[PDB]
Amino acid sequence: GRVRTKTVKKAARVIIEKYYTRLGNDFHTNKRVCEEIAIIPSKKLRNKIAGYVTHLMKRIQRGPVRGISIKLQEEERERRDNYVPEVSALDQEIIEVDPDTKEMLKLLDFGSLSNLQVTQPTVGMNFKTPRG
Amino acid sequence: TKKRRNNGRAKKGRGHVQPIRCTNCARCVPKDKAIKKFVIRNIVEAAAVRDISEASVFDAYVLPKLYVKLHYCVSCAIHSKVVRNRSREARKDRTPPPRFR
Amino acid sequence: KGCEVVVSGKLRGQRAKSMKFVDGLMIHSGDPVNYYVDTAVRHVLLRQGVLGIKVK
Amino acid sequence: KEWLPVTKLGRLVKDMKIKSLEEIYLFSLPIKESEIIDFFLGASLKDEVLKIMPVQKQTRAGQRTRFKAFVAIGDYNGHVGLGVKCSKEVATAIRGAIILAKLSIVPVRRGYWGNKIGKPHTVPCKVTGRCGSVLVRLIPAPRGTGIVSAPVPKKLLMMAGIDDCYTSARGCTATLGNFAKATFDAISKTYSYLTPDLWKETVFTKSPYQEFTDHLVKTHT
Amino acid sequence: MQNDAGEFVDLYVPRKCSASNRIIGAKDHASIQMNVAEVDKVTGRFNGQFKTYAICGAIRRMGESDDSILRLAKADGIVSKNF
Amino acid sequence: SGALDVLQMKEEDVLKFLAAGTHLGGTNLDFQMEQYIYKRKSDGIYIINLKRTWEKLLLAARAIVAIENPADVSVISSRNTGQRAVLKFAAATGATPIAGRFTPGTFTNQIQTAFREPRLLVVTDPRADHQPLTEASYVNLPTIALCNTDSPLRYVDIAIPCNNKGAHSVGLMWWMLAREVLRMRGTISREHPWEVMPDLYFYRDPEEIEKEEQAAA
Amino acid sequence: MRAKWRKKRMRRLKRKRRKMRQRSK
Amino acid sequence: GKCRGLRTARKLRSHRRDQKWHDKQYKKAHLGTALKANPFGGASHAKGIVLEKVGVEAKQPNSAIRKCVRV
Amino acid sequence: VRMNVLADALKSINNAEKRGKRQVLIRPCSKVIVRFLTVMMKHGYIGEFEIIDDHRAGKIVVNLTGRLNKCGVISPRFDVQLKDLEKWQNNLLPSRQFGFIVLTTSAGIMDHEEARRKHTGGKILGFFF
RNA sequence: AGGUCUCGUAGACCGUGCACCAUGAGCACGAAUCCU
RNA sequence: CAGAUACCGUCGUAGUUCCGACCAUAAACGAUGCCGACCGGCGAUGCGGCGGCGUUAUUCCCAUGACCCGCCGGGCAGCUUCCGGGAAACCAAAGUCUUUGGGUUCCGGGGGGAGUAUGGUUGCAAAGCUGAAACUUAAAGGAAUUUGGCGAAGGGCACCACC
Repeated sequence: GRVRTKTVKKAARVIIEKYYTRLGNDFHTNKRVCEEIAIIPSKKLRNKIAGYVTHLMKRIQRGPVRGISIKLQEEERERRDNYVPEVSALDQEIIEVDPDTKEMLKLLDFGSLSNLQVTQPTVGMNFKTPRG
Repeated sequence: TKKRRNNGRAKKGRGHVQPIRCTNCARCVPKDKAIKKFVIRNIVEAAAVRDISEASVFDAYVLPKLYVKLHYCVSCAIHSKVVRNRSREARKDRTPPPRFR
Repeated sequence: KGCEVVVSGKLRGQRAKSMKFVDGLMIHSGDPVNYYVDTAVRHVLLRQGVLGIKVK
Repeated sequence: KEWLPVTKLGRLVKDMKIKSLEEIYLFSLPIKESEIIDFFLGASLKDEVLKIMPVQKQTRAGQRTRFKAFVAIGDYNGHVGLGVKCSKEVATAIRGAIILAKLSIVPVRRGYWGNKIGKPHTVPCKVTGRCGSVLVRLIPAPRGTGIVSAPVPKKLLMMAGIDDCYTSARGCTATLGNFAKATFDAISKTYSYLTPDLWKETVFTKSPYQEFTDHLVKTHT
Repeated sequence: MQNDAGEFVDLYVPRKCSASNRIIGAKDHASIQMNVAEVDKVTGRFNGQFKTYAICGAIRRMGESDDSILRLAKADGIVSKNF
Repeated sequence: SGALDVLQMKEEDVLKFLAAGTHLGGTNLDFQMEQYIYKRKSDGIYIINLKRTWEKLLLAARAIVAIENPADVSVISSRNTGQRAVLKFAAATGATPIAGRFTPGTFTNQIQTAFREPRLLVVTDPRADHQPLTEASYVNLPTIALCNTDSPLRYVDIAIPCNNKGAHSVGLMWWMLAREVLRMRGTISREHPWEVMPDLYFYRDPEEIEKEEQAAA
Repeated sequence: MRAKWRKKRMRRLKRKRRKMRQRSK
Repeated sequence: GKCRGLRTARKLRSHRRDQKWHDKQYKKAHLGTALKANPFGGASHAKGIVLEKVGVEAKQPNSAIRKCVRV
Repeated sequence: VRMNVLADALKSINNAEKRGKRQVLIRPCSKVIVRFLTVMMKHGYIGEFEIIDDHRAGKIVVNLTGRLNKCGVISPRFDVQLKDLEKWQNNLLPSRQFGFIVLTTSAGIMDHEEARRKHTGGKILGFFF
């Protein structure tokens, strides 16, 4: 079997996190990059780290990874969490409401609002799944 | 020590139940204690159903099924791989194994 | 970086025993055990017998 | 050898903003640095080992023995504590028990037997503590009686500052750990009991975390 | 708490739970002390006053503490009486 | 909490309640929730009283603004319904957020890197977040929770009755909580609408994200 | 030995001693 | 106790007497059989003539014999 | 069956005191229960209570406060003299600074201090502290 | 008028007990704190 | 099978069935006496009663049956719980117990001898009830953890294992 240990995976993960722009999909190019940006005592460890960096690059090219915190794969998350629409989806010209909710709003503070319309209650009072 | 909340059976306010006989065995086991298994099967398996259907007078004929109820004693049921032992915290699970297939 | 001391002998009794004091970091296998740890074995001549020293 | 507090309570005590552990006990805050109490109570905090009890675990290659240490801590005019720690060696277990005992000490209160003259000397009421099968009762005594107990609750009551007590024990008292924890839980219950000496409406003073938050936000992040 | 001469011999006076009138112990870490802010009567802004309540750990672990805080706020006048 | 005339629930807030589906709850009823229920109806849906929800929201806002260090309020949401809402709440009021995977040992283990020791705690669900509730017991630390009609009440202090299942209602509670805290603190005027949009606190499935990206520019 | 067969052997000893006593009258 | 009535003293005394007789040390200390089987006859010391000497052996933990006489 | 109404009443009061309730519903009342509750009122352990008057046997609703530790009833009514009260003081009370013994004297239902003041003794009822 | 209705095909729960299978000589074990 | 007056297989007497007369014995176990009061929640279930939208015994009405949503009382039970208890397993009672007293019946004082001797009593008999002592012994037991070994179960491995 060929399963990478935790040292190779941690080294490749911090290499992907910390030096991301000067990388690529070629094994020899990021092999030389990992040769110069870090100190690896042996050569088999260098080749295994470079191979996992290539695999992680191919994985990043398809989507995000929950071990990696680079700059480029975020801030579209930030723009996605900060885009603001026009239509509120709560400021509606008509809103359906239940009759007991209408009577509850009658008692609370109001007599009549020009936004609500009332729907009929259900004629069947079945709501529970048959379990027994 | 006491192993179960019940006593390995389903008797709560009775004191006596009628006994039944095992099917793999001949032990006189009480009716609510014995592990019961209602199994339904076809007369033919999935391999011979095509051979029965190709040699049938009636086209689009429904194959009958076989209905039998099995009564097992405790040692007979655990030795025939019907029920096995489980963990102390998992012994209180009441739901059967899932009917995925 | 870390050390261990092993003293084996008839430590307070007729039957011998051994006490091991391990804390820190100590590698055991491979080529880097040759040039990272330093092993010395010594013998102590007391009035009751021989006591050994293993330090690394 | 220096103090680097990891909690804001320890930093606040080190910054001389908390006068004593009175308000710490009043606000019922947990103490997680054992040297806060060592700062508040210094040379007046004596200790001695109650019993070293060996425990063993059976493995494939014999028994792995371990030593468990019991130590009593406390000043002779107030607070008292108890700590249990087990390790491979004896000295490591004893020092860990010392740290764990000094980490968790409780205040005791003293009352009178009849008239309220002089300083308080005895247990104010009848308190009981139980753990395992052991029951320990503390009964008030007149002045000059002394402690009528087994030696381990006697030394715990002398290190707690109580001069007079009547006791009555029930259960397997041969186990020293359960007996010591039982009398510790008995003597710790002297403040959970409601007496008519304090029925007036208390006022809730401000917590140190509210009072010194401007100091805390500057001294630490 | 006192003697014949008149001074106090208890080293501290412990708190009592405002919902159950039980003494909060020194090692009872489940007990809380919540401060509730008082508001200005005209503008509606926090001025600097507090309303304090202490609940013991037994009431909090029983699950009947939120109605205790609601009742204390009703009796203090924080939560309106009609509710 | 709502006893004054300036602290009344206005016209638009009732419309936000009726459009976000706050007033209706789950099927089962917890016995601690008998007083925060108006009545029951057909198909097994309990009606949450909106005025008592307003009173509890004002009480929780008072408890939040009562302390003077805004970083000492810790807000935890571990379910996907309130991930971005508690982040926008912490960005608005200055609180400290936890969004998913609350590690068991922040409030108790003193040697961890994530050792947090706050003064007030806000959580969005008492049932799914059972881990901060029991961890809040070992220190003297109150807890404010957004509670449903079937959520169990244990180790909670201010229970705001709401529908914590839909993302719209949860975002609406976090937005009005930030609004009321900023109004009590004095940053936001009480009569001018500071309302930016309520949808900045709303969670949505990613399928709607590519749907909106395809339908928009 | 279980108590059942020790009780059976005890009852057999009762029968033997009773027979010997009643025949040694 | 079990009987807690105001007029329950004969029953308590009879039950305590029965449970006192149903004991061990009170049972040997109040019949005449345990003192009659005693060769001293309720005495601290006794005299007699030695007939012979016997070497009685020890139990299974230890290996020795005990020098003894018969009186 | 129901044989000691006062023991049942103090048992329900003690159970609801340990539970933490603020109001206790005693179903059967008696004059002895009224005097016991009046003594517990006058010594400041319980609050302001009621008598729910129906035409069979009244009910009593007691407003509770958190000052009560235990309420017990000694059964049966042992006769106690003035020289035998101190024995009960040491083996029934938790302390000498507080705690009271309710006993039935010929001058009325009262505590042990008023019994020593009026120089009389009677039968035991119970205790509270 | 079109002439293979639409979307992928766990579609193994063949089954039952299972030859004879006994015994083990004992000597060989000691429970712990702190620095000048 | 070394032996097999045992497990296994073929026969097979009393017995197994009913009537009439006997004994009063079970792990007759919820291994947990009876009456009464109090202390959390939830979903179902059997009976009786009460209330309410709807469907059906074919289209209208009423009552009865059958479904649905709830309440009340008694009963067999279930899930969860820092109520509380306990040596723990566990118990909503085995809780309300050194903060010890609601009323009442039976019964146990280390392990063997021993349910044995003797006496009385019941029965046709087998046997049932009552029930010792001498002597001997430093342990016998209850709950739970770790290892270990199962002709116990579930996953994998090894040419010092096999095919």
